[PDB]
Amino acid sequence: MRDLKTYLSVAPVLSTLWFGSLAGLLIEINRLFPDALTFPFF
Amino acid sequence: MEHTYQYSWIIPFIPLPVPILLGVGLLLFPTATKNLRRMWTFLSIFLLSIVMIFSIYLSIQQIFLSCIHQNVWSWTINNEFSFEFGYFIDPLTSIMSILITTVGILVLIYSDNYMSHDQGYLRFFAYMGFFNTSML
Amino acid sequence: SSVCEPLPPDRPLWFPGSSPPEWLDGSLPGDFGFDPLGLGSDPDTLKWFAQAELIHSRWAMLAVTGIIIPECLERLGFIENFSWYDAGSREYFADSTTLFVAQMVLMGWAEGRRWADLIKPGSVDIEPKYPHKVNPKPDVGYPGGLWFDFMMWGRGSPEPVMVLRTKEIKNGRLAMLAFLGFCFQATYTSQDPIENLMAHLADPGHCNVFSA
Amino acid sequence: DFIGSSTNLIMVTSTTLMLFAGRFGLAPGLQTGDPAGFTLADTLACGTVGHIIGVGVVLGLKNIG
Amino acid sequence: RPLWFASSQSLSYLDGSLPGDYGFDPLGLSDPEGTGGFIEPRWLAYGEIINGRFAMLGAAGAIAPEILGKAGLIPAETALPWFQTGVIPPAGTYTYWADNYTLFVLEMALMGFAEHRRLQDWYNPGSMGKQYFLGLEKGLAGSGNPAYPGGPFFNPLGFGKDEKSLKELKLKEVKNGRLAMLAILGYFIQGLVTGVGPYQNLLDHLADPVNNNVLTSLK
Ligand code: CLA
Ligand code: CLA
Ligand SMILES: CC1=C(/C=C/C(C)=C/C=C/C(C)=C/C=C/C=C(C)/C=C/C=C(C)/C=C/C2=C(C)CCCC2(C)C)C(C)(C)CCC1
Repeated sequence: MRDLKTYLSVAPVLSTLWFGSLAGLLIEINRLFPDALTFPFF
Repeated sequence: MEHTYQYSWIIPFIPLPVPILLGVGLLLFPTATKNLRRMWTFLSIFLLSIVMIFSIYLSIQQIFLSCIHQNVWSWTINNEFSFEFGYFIDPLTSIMSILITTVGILVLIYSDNYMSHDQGYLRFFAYMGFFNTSML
Repeated sequence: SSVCEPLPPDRPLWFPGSSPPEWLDGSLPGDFGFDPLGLGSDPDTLKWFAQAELIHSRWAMLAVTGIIIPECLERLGFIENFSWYDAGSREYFADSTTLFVAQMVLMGWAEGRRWADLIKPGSVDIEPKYPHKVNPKPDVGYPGGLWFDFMMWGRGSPEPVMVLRTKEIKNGRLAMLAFLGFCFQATYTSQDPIENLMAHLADPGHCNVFSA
Repeated sequence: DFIGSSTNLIMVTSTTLMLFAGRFGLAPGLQTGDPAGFTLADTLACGTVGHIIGVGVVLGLKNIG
Repeated sequence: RPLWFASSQSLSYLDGSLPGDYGFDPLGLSDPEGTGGFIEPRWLAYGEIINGRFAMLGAAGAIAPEILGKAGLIPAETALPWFQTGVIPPAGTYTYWADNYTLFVLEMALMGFAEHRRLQDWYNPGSMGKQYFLGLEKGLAGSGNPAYPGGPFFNPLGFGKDEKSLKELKLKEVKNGRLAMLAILGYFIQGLVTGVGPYQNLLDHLADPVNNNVLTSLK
């Protein structure tokens, strides 16, 4: 869709998409590996 | 074994209806069925593919299970005939069935282009499908 | 003979009497002007969406086949305990996770070759060359080829190429919707598609979605 | 309701007296066949106001007396 | 020229150009200047005609199962009022060959094919005779007016070949349709205020007209 990809390219729409994806990533990581205080995998 | 040999009577009769439709098509409406020129080709190839898959399935059951099925019906019952037309599934049946079907499918894929510049097209595939019917 | 001639402007539309959009002139197969939202405005993206529709429809067609035909064989007495929406949970070898990564490897090769076709058409060419023989340059999504057009039906042998591609696309849109029906009515009935068909054909009035 | 009662009489007379006060009286397009104005809007207006007066007086009479 | 509660502005667009131009627009709905959406003097004419036709079908199909049912001519099972037929499941329900929601999907699909076509004929009238609708689009093309298409399918007989008879028939149509719309309003309000059928209301008012309308809000 022309000019919708330009709107979704705009800084707030793109920032909310990036930070929603990133926050879901961090959230699911903390579900998978909750309560982390060390990196023991070396 | 329980429900797959009772439907072993179709593997002669599955190629049959496209030579039946060509034998009433070319003999009655030649412009019509020759206007449907390449469709009966793929229909014969598809019906022989059905017979190929079913013969492969019977071959898999022959190499797994050692049994012979002799699904005979009755054909004439008047006197000493009591005739049958049944279907005898030995390993020789499996070898011969895949030997017919694979070669016939490949010759039909070949014959789509071998006859593609032939005025005689559909009666050749009627002869092909009726031959595959008869040999199976 | 092999030109991919489009549909005329006075073609049948999805909504008769409506104006087809200007970005659906008819170059693509199955062009009936369906665009209430207009997701195919950018033609460089409408090409990708046409390829998307084509591959989506081909996979949906193979899938609806692999759902209904084997269920017919189960009703005939060939396959045991068949249920497509429980045929991933049931047992095989390779745990269904080794199968997944082997699938991703092999389909990654295949769909990556297709991707390289999409990005740049002549990169991954097949149907090997022959002396004094000019293999025709194909289109994206319809490679032709010795492997995908061995009967030579794509260049327009039995029927024209446009009507055959339209046949592919229409039959496949119908298959896409059939698979959506599979994915929905196998979870809101927890039953078999062919069983649902025979159940609705028993009493079409009261055996509908509103019973459940 | 119960035509002839007090609740009917002192409501009918209020409605008709307001229609009169709008027709020939001090109270006040839509061309009616009426000699001098008093359109459908004015008719409904006087009926509404006469019903206001009627409700007021019947309930002031039901409160006391 | 007969004017029923005409106004100063209503005699600026309802001159004679519509069936039933009695000039009754006191509120000022069909004013042509400053229009849009569905408040248009053409769309409102179309809406009058269509709600009147559907109301005529409603009026002579909602009391018909009770005009007959209290005189024989049908089973008493298929002799319910307009509201005890499944259209008010709180008030009543009949069991047809399908459940009521399958019948609603039927209504929706069949009327969708019947009325989206009508709508696209409202937008561009030349359409509905150009797409292959099983060849029966030959009769669905001729529109002229949008509300009065008049083709082989909807107007098989002439019934208004001349413009005098057609004008008189259009007037009769809109007047019987307004009467039927008022009748449907009476049906709804009577079923709401009594809970019985409209024919029961007629028989109760005719025979011994006692408590004709005195039963205000009582079932
Ligand atoms: C700046 C100060 C600071 C610091 C150092 C920390 C540090 C931490 N906090 Mg605290 N916190 C802070 C501020 C801070 N926080 C603030 C301001 C708040 C309020 C908003 C909180 C609220 C808070 C809560 C409520 C919780 C924490 C938790 C944690 C722990 C995170 C564990 C986790 O999920 O990471 C895991 C690691 C990641 C998410 C990073 C993954 C990155 C991706 C996957 C890429 C990495 C791979 C990459 C490709 C490279 C590979 C190498 C090669 C192969 C290529 C960690 C000890 C959590 C915890 O466990 O408590 C101790 C927890 O529950 N914090
Ligand atoms: C994978 C899905 C898919 C994709 C990508 C396309 C892509 C395309 N179609 Mg096809 N089509 C599909 C499925 C798809 N179609 C199916 C299933 C039908 C039958 C219902 C049709 C019927 C159809 C017609 C009749 C026509 C097209 C046309 C087009 C083109 C323009 C529209 C566009 O860009 O939409 C892009 C679409 C998407 C990106 C997918 C939509 C994804 C969003 C998120 C919505 C998904 C939710 C959906 C509404 C759920 C269904 C709910 C259920 C109750 C029905 C384009 C090539 C027109 C054309 O020129 O043909 C070539 C045309 O006339 N399509
Ligand atoms: C002269 C004459 C005439 C007439 C007369 C008369 C006598 C009339 C009457 C009329 C009437 C008689 C009317 C009425 C009306 C009414 C109304 C319009 C009402 C309203 C109401 C309301 C609005 C209500 C409200 C309320 C309520 C609900 C309760 C609460 C409170 C209140 C009150 C607020 C004519 C034309 C025939 C002709 C000539 C002769």
